[PDB]
Amino acid sequence: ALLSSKTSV
Amino acid sequence: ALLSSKTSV
Amino acid sequence: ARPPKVQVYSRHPAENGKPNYLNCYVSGFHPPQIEIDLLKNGEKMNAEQSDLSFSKDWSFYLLVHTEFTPNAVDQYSCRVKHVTLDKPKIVKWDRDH
Amino acid sequence: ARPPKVQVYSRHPAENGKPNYLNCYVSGFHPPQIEIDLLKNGEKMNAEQSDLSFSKDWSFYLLVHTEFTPNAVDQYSCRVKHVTLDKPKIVKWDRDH
Amino acid sequence: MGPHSLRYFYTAVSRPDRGDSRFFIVGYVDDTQFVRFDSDAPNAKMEPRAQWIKQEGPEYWDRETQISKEAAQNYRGSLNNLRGYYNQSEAGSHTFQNMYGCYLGPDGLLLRGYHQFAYDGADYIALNEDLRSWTAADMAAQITKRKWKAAHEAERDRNYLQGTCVEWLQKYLEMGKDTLQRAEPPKTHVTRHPSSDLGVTLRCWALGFYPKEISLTWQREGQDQSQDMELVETRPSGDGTFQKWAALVVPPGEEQSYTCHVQHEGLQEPLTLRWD
Amino acid sequence: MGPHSLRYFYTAVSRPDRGDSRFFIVGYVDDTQFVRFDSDAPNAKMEPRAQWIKQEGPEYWDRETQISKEAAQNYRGSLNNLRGYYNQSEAGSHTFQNMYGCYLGPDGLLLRGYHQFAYDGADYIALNEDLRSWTAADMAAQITKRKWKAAHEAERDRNYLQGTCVEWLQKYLEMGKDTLQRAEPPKTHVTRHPSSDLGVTLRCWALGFYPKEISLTWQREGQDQSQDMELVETRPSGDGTFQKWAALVVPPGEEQSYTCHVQHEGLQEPLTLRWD
Repeated sequence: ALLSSKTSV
Repeated sequence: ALLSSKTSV
Repeated sequence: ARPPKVQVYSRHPAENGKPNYLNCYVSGFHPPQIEIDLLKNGEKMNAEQSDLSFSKDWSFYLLVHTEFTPNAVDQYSCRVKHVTLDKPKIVKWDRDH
Repeated sequence: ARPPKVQVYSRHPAENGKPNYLNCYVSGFHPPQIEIDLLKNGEKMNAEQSDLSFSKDWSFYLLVHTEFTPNAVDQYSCRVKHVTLDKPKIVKWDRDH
Repeated sequence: MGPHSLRYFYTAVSRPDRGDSRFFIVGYVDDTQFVRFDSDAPNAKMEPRAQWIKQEGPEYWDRETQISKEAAQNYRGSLNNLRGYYNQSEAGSHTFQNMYGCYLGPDGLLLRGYHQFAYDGADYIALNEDLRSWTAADMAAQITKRKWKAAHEAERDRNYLQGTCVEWLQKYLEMGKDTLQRAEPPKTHVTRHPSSDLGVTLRCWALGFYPKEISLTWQREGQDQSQDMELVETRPSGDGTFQKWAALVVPPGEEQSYTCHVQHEGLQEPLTLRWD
Repeated sequence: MGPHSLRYFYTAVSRPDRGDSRFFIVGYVDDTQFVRFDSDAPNAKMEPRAQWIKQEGPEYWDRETQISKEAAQNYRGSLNNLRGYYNQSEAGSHTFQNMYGCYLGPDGLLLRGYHQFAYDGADYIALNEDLRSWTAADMAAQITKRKWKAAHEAERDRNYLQGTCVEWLQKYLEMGKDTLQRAEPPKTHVTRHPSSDLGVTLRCWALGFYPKEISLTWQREGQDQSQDMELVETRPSGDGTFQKWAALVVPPGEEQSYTCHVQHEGLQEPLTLRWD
């Protein structure tokens, strides 16, 4: 199951 | 659990 | 920028007239862009390539493969080109390696 | 008839004044009869010995062990006697091995 | 008997001449790949890559595909930002990578959690082991480190790692137990090639083995000389298994006095082999 | 993830000067001993030797103890016969050994079954792999081979191996899963000892590891030289775990350029170590 990231560097 | 042998060589 | 290592080998022990698979494993390179071809007497073979992925040291790896049939005379190789290499890199299949 | 190998070492890394365990592992011998003693300055220590057992090549092995406390000066060894050896065999503990 | 891992590998590549970027995902359970994603694909989806995952329904597939598509975009943004931080050239292609996942103790808890990033093949930033601070490899990462520090996303990350990832890892293991939970011992043999009239090569072969780790040593009469043996790097078989060999030159007629030793999880007992 | 085994080791020793014999049994699941028996002990019983077996009731204990005591006697008879077959000397002590047990595939079936015997440390007779013929090492074994051939006890033996032993192996695994089914990764470090003013020894240490198998190599810059490293034989820790080291001499000031590599089932990932 993929991690979800809402934030760019 | 041990094997049981009734016979000698 | 890292050049890529290359090993060329058959999935199974190589027996003339039996069907096999020929692999070309290309690893330790950066950046990721690259062209790998399998050749049967200089002639580009139609082959599969695995999903781009990479190791712990960020270096990428790829497996390029196809079904083959070694025989007494057929000559096979893997050809790789990458920005790190002025020229194309070729490795020869031999059934003992 | 096979003579026995012997390694002498502490269960944990050897730190002065901390409590440890001292082992003497005696293996590869035949026949099975044998006397193994642990010594602290030539002086026989009261130690435990594992149930006689043996490897794939029929050679026997045994672990003789006891709680100890290394310090700066205490000197320890394992002494083994077996029919294969004209004389008793002694190996010295040292904390780096 | 062994720790298990769930692990993903993201690669983002910019094409400025193109003016666009390409995004890849591959997922692994242990050494086995099970999913991939590619953004160039016309109707891009997260896609099975092992038989056992296919026993998951569309709702799984929609979710992952949804998230993979968000990822493409945040990652595309990252490349733009990275150029800004680095004041990077307009026309030059750049690479951004993220790898993360879970190690699982037989204690049912996360042994170790890792999230790491690199830019142009060089380390950029990483979640630390306590899963509550980042290490920044440079000044441009310090920025990110401040930016992520505020967003509190190491919170987001430790929670996923300690919960969600551990949770799915276990589910994956049940689903694919017939493959993921069986070691496959290598088929082995020894070959003989005359590297010299008076210099014979013996090659110890190990094929078909899963998982990847293996030990191949060569001994004569209980004597080991890997200072001398030629070893190849473990390479995949093509079918989910791996292959390695280790080879040495021996004096002719002395073949019988050499023993190749092989250790592997799948093996009943370590096996030593001689030529024959 | 790995094959498992149940395995017993019988040792019978004659004392003709004494005029009697001594009988030992030890049982192992994988590398872990769980039972022992000794005939010299005054009220001899089969006895626990791991915490987890103790969760078995007296009826287990009576059965095994019963059978262990029959074994003492048939074995004592064997020693007498052996002397007869060999026309052995009256006053000389002799040794008879039997080892047998089960390997278990993750397929729930017996991978391999073994029953073997030796007399005075030399192979005497063994059940073959198909578990339906014996190999006799000599003329005195041919006798046994005829004698057992008639009794049909390879029938008795294949049945136990393929049924009973496989069956108990599995039960043992559940009972002691917290120990038998967890790999314990080695605690590792590197030490430094000056074997010479200009000859420094580096020793890579691996302690506390279960199970027994392990791989310790030393490399410089991806270069391996076990032709040079000193390796000790894997030795037990005293507490159910094992210990090994591998050591080499390096030129002074070149320490950092050496990496010790360590592979083990318990490890998350192989670990390479440098001095520090």
